[PDB]
Amino acid sequence: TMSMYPDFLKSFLEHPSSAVFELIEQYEATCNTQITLLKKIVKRVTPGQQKFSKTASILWLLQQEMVTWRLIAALYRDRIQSALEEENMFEIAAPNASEKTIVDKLFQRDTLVRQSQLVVDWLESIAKDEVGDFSDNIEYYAKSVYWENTLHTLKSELDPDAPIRQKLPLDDLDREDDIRLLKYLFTLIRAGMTDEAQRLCKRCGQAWRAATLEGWKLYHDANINGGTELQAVEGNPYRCVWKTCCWRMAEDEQFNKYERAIYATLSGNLKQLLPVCESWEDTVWAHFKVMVDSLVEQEIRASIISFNEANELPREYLEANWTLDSVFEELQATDKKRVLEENREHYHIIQKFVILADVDGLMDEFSEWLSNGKNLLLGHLLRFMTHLLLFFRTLGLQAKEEVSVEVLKTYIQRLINEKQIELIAFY
Amino acid sequence: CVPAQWVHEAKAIRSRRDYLLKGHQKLVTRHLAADASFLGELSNPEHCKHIQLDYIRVIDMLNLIGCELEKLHTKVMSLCYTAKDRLAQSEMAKRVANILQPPESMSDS
Amino acid sequence: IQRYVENAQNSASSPKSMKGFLFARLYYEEYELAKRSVSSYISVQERDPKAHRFLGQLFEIEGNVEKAVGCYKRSLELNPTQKLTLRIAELICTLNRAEYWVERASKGSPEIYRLKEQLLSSQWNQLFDLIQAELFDVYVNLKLVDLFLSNQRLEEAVLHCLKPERRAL
Amino acid sequence: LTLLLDALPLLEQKQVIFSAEQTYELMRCLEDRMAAKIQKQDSSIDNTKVEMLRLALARNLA
Amino acid sequence: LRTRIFKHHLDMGHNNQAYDALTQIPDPSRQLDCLRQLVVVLCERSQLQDLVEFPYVNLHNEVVGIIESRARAVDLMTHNYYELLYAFHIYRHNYRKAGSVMFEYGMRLGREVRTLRGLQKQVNSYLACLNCLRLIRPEYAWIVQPVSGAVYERPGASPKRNYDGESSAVPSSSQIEILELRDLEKEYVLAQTRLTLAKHNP
Amino acid sequence: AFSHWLAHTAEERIEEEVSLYGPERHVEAVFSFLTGISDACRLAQDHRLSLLLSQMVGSQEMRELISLQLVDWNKLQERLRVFCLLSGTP
Repeated sequence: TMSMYPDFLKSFLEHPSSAVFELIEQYEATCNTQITLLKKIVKRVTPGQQKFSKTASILWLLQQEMVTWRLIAALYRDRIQSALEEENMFEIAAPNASEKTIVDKLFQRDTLVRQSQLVVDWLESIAKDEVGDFSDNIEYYAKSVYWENTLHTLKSELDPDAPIRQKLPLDDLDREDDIRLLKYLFTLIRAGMTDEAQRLCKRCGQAWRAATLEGWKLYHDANINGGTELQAVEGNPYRCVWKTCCWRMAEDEQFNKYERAIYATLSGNLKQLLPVCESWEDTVWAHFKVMVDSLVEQEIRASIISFNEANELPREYLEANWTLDSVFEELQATDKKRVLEENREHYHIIQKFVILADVDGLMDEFSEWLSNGKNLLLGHLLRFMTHLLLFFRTLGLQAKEEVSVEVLKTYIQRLINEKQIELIAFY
Repeated sequence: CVPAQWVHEAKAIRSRRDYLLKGHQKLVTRHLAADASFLGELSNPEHCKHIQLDYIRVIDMLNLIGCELEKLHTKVMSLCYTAKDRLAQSEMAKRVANILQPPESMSDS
Repeated sequence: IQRYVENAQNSASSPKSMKGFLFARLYYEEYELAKRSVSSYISVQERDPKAHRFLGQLFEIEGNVEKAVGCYKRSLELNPTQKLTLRIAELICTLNRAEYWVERASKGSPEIYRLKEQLLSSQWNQLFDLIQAELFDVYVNLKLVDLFLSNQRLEEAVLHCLKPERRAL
Repeated sequence: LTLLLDALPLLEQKQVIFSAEQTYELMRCLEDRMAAKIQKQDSSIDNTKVEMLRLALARNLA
Repeated sequence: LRTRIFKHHLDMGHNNQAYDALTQIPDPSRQLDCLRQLVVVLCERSQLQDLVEFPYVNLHNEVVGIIESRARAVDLMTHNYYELLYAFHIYRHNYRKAGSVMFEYGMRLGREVRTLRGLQKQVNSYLACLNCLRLIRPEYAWIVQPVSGAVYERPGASPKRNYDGESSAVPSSSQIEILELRDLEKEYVLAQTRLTLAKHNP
Repeated sequence: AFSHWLAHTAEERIEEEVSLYGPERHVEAVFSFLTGISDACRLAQDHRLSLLLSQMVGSQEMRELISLQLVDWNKLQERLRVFCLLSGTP
């Protein structure tokens, strides 16, 4: 595993002969392979299992290195590549164009909001799903029909509205079974696994819950909205009513905690008990989702797309949007007024800096820590900044030459210590 | 006892049994609401600054006293109880002072 | 698009900044009339960065820098989305608070460092330093040595003209 | 009670004074009955009562 | 000429019925004091039905400042009980909040001079305050001093926070809403018990 | 033009009638407010049903899906009638 310095610098050897972007993609892949070796093969029994978990956490640093390279690649590919330069055709619209064409336009025109979406797509890519068929969440929740226990045992109407309508009905077993469903649908919604959430809602027998998921999509008619001509019309033309109805349904108690939370994620609002177990990536996702859902609605309002009748609960919804900067600052604080331990992590601070777009600010600032005798403790962090700077200058002439020399010099000194003579000498 | 920053921890526990400054050495907002004295409030504001609720801090600064934005923030604070009513009255008084004025009139409206 | 302006006219009659703004959008798709519509919409309420900039651009080119400050000041302090910046600082410079605004603007924006120096030049050693700071590009180095010439620094200027001059030729 | 209010309106309720105090007691009794066991309508009666008080004030001014 | 018009109009009192001319003085400039002294002489003429109908024509911003200035003058401690009721009618037109506070101020003065036959009047005053509270159900209103001549500010109703315990020595009698109204109800029950004990003596 | 026209026609009849209906009891009314949407939803405030109700006035191919699926679910086990309306073939 000492031959890890080879794999990154081997990705360097191919790059004088070839092209820039595959270097970052290979850095994602190289770190990904290294996660697996450290992670595998480790067996934990009793007390050691904890030791194995600690080992995984250390590798966990390599996992974080893979996720960070993926994010770096995704954002720089949007920012530098010709994907931000195109005809304004997506934004050429008329009042008769549907609310969906208006969202397609907003995402094309607003690069800043679209960058938030690329971060969301990344956070969804690295989400933890519970298992279907190898955990009690869905394997043991394979009940043939919905509310079989409450139907078979008394203790009037099958519909989900019957227990919101009146007190006590549901059997404890059916509530326990619903907890597993909604938790698993909720993990899938966080993972962006919307199609799987719909497939499960249909197969579990929950056609009503499936219908709520369908109301994500805005109305598109292919006939009127010729830009994205599909074949059938799709989505719901009163999305604001649907958003408010979903928000109201989220607030209502006597529903499961996981259900209220899916409705909160759909409404672009926060949830409460489920966020107690929300990690940094998970909290970043929920808060960016609020920012996207508020921004889209404000553009829809400014365009005059929304109808006054659909405004059932304006007073209950946050009209304001926070900036990406405030998103990270609020997420960075702990609930107990401490620096968040996850935010303070050396590679997580970089993820945020790549999202803000001030990458080069930390690259100069980090180099100052080397002269001040800091960073040396984390063996990965010194390497990371080296490869990251090398990648920045190849894609765009960016980081200061002074910083490149200081970072490369300290990195080459390490190659002699690790005795990587052919590569260290070259650096 | 061997030096550690355990003095604040012990002092805080004693206060709970029977204060805010000792804790410093949501709740702060509640304290401000109770204190809808002035020097103590200033000290609390300084502590908040050291900690840095930002909107609440801005409101406190306004009370101690771009302008339109500040007025909007004050309105938001008013939007979000007898103590609350008193705070609203104080905000109205502040608006009157500001008027003493089209923006002020709008705030009054 | 004519049906769309009928439904806009009717809505306005019924009650409506977003109608009046929409009319402006239709106009963008008879500029004086559109500008008038934008002005009315702005008066009714404050909405979208595209509203604020269409009115503020109309007033800016009408020469009415007091109306353009009014829009852009409300669009900043309302908190909808201010990043007008040119007309505000420029307006302050024309007027001859302003220093604070300049500092805020400064907080690698070149023309902004330039307008800042010129404000300081209406409100000598500090001025000389300003040029030295900017210079730390041949034409930078050349205006730097020319205004050193003005302040009276013959020894420094000939070294820092010649240094440039055989960095460029 | 509604009939009494109508009579006061016909009269203008100059001297009722006690009745407004009396009316409050009746309202309290109604609340007690509710506790033992139309809100808009109840508000209207209060408004009608206020008119009598205003008339009494006018009489005092006279 | 205009300073003569004030002096001359005041002395006659009869031509000082010129309300639209009264309203035409505050709108140009801060000569509100001319309206304040002149409308007092019109109150001395004392045709309150007609007199109060003309401040419907006068602008409400001016009417609030003139009627509040008049209401502070109504705290004259006069036997003119009606001036409080006509102030209550102007408060009825506005937010109504101050009519309740003016009633407690008038109750306090009526308690201070003498007792006994004032008990039945205090019952009527409790009925008036209870009716005024029912009219103004969601909104709060604060008292300052026991009437006009105020040298206290507004301590509020949300500053229940102390400092050290020496800053909780403020009288805290700004918050004379629903809680003190329940204490006035206790005063009424004490009066009822005293009267029932008094009826069992002969 | 016809929609609103139809409403006005079925007015007074749905007017004072549905009035009492509400100020009375019980179900069905939920269906009757749908014949009259946002005020009916606000009065009703069944969170999942509320989101499906906003698809009414939508001619979208939502019909069939929700239609058959909900019916099947009920078979396996004032709500079926709402689904019949969103099927578009009531």
